[PDB]
Amino acid sequence: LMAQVFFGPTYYQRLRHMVDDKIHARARGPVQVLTRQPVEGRSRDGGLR
Amino acid sequence: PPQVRPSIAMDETTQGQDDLTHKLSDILKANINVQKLEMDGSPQHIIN
RNA sequence: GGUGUCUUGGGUG
Repeated sequence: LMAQVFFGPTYYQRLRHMVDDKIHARARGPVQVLTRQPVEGRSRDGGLR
Repeated sequence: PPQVRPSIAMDETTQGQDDLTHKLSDILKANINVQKLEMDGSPQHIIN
């Protein structure tokens, strides 16, 4: 490489936010009793506002 | 209609009415108590 | 074939 690279060890952390806990998609699913609109929640297979 | 005040399920066998339903029930109790005063003795400090 | 409601607290953008 034409340029030299700053290189060495550094202490890194594994944070609790993983993509697989956030990825959500919904085509059709459960609706609310009162409003008949998509429910709220990734765990409930809801829709986005 | 009940659509405007639908019930819900608490533990698989239980349902509580929506707030509007209990409110209407309280109104009905009040109405019937009113209909128990203009039908018999009512010394003017219970009707109000 | 049909997987419920409201508040408190702690975070992410």
